[PDB]
Amino acid sequence: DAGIRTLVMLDEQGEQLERIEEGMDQINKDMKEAEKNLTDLGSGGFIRRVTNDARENEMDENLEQVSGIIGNLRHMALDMGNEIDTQNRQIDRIMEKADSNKTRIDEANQRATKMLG
Amino acid sequence: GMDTSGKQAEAMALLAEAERKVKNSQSFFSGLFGGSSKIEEACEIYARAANMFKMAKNWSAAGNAFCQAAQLHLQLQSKHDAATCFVDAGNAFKKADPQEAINCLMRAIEIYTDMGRFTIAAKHHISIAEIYETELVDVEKAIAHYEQSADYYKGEESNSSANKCLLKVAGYAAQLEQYQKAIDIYEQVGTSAMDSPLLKYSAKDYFFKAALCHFCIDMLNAKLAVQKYEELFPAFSDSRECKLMKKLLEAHEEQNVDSYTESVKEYDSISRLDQWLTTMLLRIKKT
Amino acid sequence: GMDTSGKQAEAMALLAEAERKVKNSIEEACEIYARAANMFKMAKNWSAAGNAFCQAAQLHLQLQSKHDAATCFVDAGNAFKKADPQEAINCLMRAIEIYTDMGRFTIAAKHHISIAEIYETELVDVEKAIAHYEQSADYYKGEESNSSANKCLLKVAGYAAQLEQYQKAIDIYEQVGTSAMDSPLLKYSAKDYFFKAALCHFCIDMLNAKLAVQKYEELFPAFSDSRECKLMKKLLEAHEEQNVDSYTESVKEYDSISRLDQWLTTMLLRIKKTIQ
Amino acid sequence: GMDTSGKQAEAMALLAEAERKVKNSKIEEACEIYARAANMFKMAKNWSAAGNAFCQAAQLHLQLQSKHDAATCFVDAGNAFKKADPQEAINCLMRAIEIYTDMGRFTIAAKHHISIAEIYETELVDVEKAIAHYEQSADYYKGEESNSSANKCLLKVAGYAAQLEQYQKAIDIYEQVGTSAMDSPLLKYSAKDYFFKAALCHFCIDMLNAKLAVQKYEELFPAFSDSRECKLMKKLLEAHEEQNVDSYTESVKEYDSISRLDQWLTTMLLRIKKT
Amino acid sequence: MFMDMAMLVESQGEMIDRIEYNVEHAVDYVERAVSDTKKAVKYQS
Amino acid sequence: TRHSEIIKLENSIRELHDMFMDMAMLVESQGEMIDRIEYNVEHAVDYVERAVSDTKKAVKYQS
Repeated sequence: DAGIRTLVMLDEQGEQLERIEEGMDQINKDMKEAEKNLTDLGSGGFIRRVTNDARENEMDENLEQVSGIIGNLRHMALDMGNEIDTQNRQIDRIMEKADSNKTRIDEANQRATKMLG
Repeated sequence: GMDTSGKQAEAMALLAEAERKVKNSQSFFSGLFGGSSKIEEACEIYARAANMFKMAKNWSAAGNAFCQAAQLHLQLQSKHDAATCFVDAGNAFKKADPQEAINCLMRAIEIYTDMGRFTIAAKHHISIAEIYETELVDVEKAIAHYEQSADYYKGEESNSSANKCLLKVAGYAAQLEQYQKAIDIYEQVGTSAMDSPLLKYSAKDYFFKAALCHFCIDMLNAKLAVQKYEELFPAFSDSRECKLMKKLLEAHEEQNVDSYTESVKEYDSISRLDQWLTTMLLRIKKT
Repeated sequence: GMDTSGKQAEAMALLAEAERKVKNSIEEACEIYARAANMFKMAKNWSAAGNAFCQAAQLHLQLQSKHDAATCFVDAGNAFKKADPQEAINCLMRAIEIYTDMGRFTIAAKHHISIAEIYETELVDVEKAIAHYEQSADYYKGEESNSSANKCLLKVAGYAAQLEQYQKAIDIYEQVGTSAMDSPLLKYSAKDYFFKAALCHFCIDMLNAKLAVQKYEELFPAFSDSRECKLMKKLLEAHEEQNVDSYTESVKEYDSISRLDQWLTTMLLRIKKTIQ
Repeated sequence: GMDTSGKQAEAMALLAEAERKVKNSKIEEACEIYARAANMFKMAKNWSAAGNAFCQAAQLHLQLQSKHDAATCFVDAGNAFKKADPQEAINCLMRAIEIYTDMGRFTIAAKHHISIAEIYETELVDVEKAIAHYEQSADYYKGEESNSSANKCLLKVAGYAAQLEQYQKAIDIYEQVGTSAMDSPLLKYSAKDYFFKAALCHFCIDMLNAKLAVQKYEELFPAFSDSRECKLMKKLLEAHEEQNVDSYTESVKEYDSISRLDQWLTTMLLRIKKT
Repeated sequence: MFMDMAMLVESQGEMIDRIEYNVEHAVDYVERAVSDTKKAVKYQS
Repeated sequence: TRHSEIIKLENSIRELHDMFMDMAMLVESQGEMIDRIEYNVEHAVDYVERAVSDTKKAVKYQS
């Protein structure tokens, strides 16, 4: 249950991450346009039967259950990785964009003071 | 605690300074027309007073100061920071009175949506729905706010986000003793998640919920519906859901109360059950 | 080698330039000092680098700037944190005050966490560290960040139980467990917290622990089903019978069943010390 | 494949147009058009010519008044040369790293240190300069409080030292990292694994000290007893008392039956076994 | 391990939501400033 | 049969734990990176807000 909840909420986070990436691209384009305009302004068994009693039987099945579930768990876990793995790259990318943004405005500010004097 | 008294005293002094500044601002405007600097400066003074009151743990004073700042700055025709101040006032009132927060957030939502800022409006609608649910038993207000926020998010092209609002609305409808709406929402969410590579695993559970809420309307139609689900997601057979549902149907076919109770107890023993499932089971047991 | 000496000489030249420029009597001096501090950091001179950062921050604050001045103060504090705890503490306090004035309460809470961490790990300090943790938890709660607040409250409860009485720990564990009862993800840990509460009472006296565990069992039946219920019942019986042999046997069996974190065993030993 | 020839011709024509324009206030346009020509060559997939055009564009940008974009162009030129004469790529990445460090952005400088070290060690056989680069990256990252990447670099250099028979540095790094992980609630479960590897390396110095080292690790980290790896290590240590090859061979085969041992782990296991 | 990861991922989610809110304010004010600059430049000419 | 299933389950759990530790380290790195990016963007937005306010007041004073 916890695995499933984590996977679904991570999917939601990934969609949000794509949305914010789009927003960051919009920010970059809008700020570039504004700066340009401003510049243009200027399995067989699991338990041996020590005793032939019912208590042994279910054990096997019980164990089997867990085994099978672990199989399922495998895919679950693997799936998670994939999602986060992709997200990793995205974050790195935005870094560079962000950098450029601030860099530009920096000199822009200087311009706003250089021409006035 | 000298800290609390000192913070309260300094906040009150700064608020009085703001009040006298706004008072003589009109005199200056009438006499010499200093400009709009006096109004903005009083706005920052009011914001600082609100922050200091919050640091003094007097939420009511902070909210009042935020309201005065909002009004004063809105008089300057600046609506964005006015709505920000209404949001601050609502946050302040949250601890003191949860009612003024409602109207403050309504005004903030109106201001935000005037400019098309639907994200903040939808988030405030969700917050107001949560406040209504926590405070008032009137689930209708929460439903209305949640569906409004979900519509806004759908208009915002935000996938997998309004789905949570739809799920919450379905849960509220099921709790409110109205089943068809909740069943429809549950089945829609499940079939949508079917095509989702990740949510498909969870999708099956949603079907069960629908079936569960479809079991209150009438027994047989639910059982039949299971086949419609069963063919749709054959792996649903591997899950314990099919066994549980069929066993409950078999037990209810002959009024076998003891078998029903034993199965419910064992299933809870495997893992703890939620209040929703317990209420559904109790209601079904009435028959 | 050559690198360190050359970078140190360049930093000295930058400081001399800034000093003479200010003597000529403003920001350009601030950037010169910042570059000199970066030069010192590149030279690995922890000393005279955080001081340069602090001087640059003060020079830039001279014209009422707070944002970048606060950032430079925080940089100086982090630089001196490894070299000199006191200077880092002063810088972090300055940053906390500036950001509280400006309203960046999250930054203030983060700096309080850093101060408490250095006080516990670097310095020998518990009371001030506990106060800083409490302040940071309150700030985060105000900023709708309850996870860190709960973590800090649990840490403070553990420390108080370790050195002080358990009443504070009792209250903290009880409130945290009650809050987590409805929480779907934190529900399972809630019982554990409830369990801890019982232990906190057992150290004080048997009757209080008995009443508390009975109240939890009545209120939260699930706690009964856990192995902790059986373990606590057995320990209660051992203490009531004034036969420390049974207490020791139960403790060894419980340790064998699952590993220990060295804290539960210590608390159980302390309880065994008061069994008489 | 006529597309490659068409792209090459178009890029050459663009470069000729850029040269005429610059030859004809004009510094900014000249630099921009040179950068566009370099990007066009890169699009044409002529790695050598694209890299040369981009590096001359970077030089002309330096002729223009700018530093941050100059550093970006230097790092981009290094990436372009990545698939060219490695010396120019390495030198341009050194220049970009120095510029970034001068600007105070140490994290990106250390990331570029890691990049240069990896590309150099994977391509060229010499390892010493790569280890030096990794150490420098770890120094910057730790100075900036970037624990994760600095620890990764420390682990990499420790592994290389162990491969190089300098087991002392590797064991020291592994021990310090593992005890630090013990201090932190997180990553402790994995840290013991490091100890295991370290423990193996420890035997390389001698035999009799292995018992003392495992005892010290056990008393330092009692839960390390539960590790099946410690059980395997002690079984092999006891088996080595006699000159028998069947014992440890069967032991390693059985353990491999569970998970496939790393190639370096198998190599060091064979090394310890033979002598 | 799963429980710890769950808590960490929830904390990351709240972090991301806060960053989204900050970016939303940033873009709102960026758009407002863009409109103001466009009006100013158009009218000044 | 016993050995096949036991070692199969051991391999499955070992691989699970390995990828989980890898993902936890990656998640910690991601958390540090996002904390940095949030700090950077907050500083950038504050700086641009201050710059635009300064420019607006300057132009109002001059016009």
